[PDB]
Amino acid sequence: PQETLNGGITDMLTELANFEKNVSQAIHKYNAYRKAASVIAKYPHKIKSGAEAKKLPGVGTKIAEKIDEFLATGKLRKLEKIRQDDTSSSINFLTRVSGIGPSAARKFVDEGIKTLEDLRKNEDKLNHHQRIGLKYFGDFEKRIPREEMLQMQDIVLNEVKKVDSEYIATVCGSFRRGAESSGDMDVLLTHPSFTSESQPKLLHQVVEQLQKVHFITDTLSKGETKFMGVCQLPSKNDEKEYPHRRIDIRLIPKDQYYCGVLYFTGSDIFNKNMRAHALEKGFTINEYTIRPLGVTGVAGEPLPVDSEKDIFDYIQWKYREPKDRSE
DNA sequence: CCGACGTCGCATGAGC
DNA sequence: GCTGATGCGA
DNA sequence: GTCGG
Ligand code: NA
Ligand code: NA
Repeated sequence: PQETLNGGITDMLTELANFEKNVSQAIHKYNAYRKAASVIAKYPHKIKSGAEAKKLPGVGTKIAEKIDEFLATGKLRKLEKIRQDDTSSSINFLTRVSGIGPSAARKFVDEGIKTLEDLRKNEDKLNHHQRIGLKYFGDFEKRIPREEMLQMQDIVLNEVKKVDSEYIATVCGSFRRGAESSGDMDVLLTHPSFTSESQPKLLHQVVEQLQKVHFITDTLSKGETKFMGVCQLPSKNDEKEYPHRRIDIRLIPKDQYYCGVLYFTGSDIFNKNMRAHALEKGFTINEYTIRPLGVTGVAGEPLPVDSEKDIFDYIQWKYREPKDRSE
C-alpha cells in the first residue's frame, strides 16, 4: 500500500491527533485518531467513502464524516481553521521541543512565547530538559540510519563490557527487529548481582564510562534504574559532525531481563498479539514477568525466565526472531 | 449510557 | 524540610 | 473518538 493511496486522509487524521494531544489535552482522542490513521494506512484500497472506511476497526461515525468531507472538498474545515489559529498552532508547535508537553506549551503561549526564537530569548524559564530539547531541536527530529546505530551499538557494548565484563546489554527497539532506521537508541542492561529479591551504582558506572569517552553528551534524567540522555558518534576527522541522538539506558533485574527485552523489542502490535495469546493459554505477560492464572483468575508467582525463548515455550509459541516480530 | 483507553521512573511543582 | 501530585516521555 | 459491557 502506497502513501498516495490514502495519505491525505492519514495525514489529516494525524494532524487532528496532534491537536487533540497538545492543544485539547485529550490523550485518548489523540490515540483514537492515531489508531484510525494506522488501520487506514494499512488498508490496500484507495478509500471512496467514509462508509467504506467505517468498516475498519478504530474508525467510527465521526471519522467517517470527516473522510466524506475531505473526499468531496479536498480538505477539512475544522482543520483549516485550527491550522490558521495563531495560538493553537503555536502550542502544537512548541510541544515538538522535547520536555515541552502540552501544559508547558500552553503556559508559554499564554505569556507570549510562541517560537524557538522566543524560547531562545527566555532560557531562564526553561528547565534543564527543556533547554536540552531546545539546543538539539533539529537533531532530535532526525532519524538514525541503521549504519549509525550499529556504530553506536559497538561503542555501547564495548564500553559496558569494559566497565564490568559480566554486564549484559541489548540494543532493542525497531533496531533489534532489523529496521533500516531508528528514532533513538534504547539500551537494556543487567548484571548477575542484581535480582528482584536483591549496588545502586550499576547504572551510574556505565553512564559515567560512556560520558568519559565522550559518547554521552547530556543528561535529561538519571536515577538508579533509568537514564535518559543525549549522545553523538565521534566526528570522522574533517567530516561533518554527526547529529546528537537520544539514548535511554535502563537497568533491569536479571530475572526480569528477558521479559524486558521481549517487551521493548516490540512491535506494539506483536506485543498485543503475544499477550493476547497467552491469556488464552493461562498466562499473563507484562514488561516484567510472566505469571500463571488461576482458575478463579488469581495470578501466581512469576515463572523463571532465562531467555526470550523461555517465554515462548511457556505459551507454546515457536520462538520468533526479532526480524519477524512485525506483528 | 458510560468507563477504559498502559504504565511508570524521574524532575519538578505544590501543599504542608 | 518532607510527601506526594503532576507533567513528561517512552 | 471509538469500542463494548
Ligand atoms: Na465502527
Ligand atoms: Na515535547
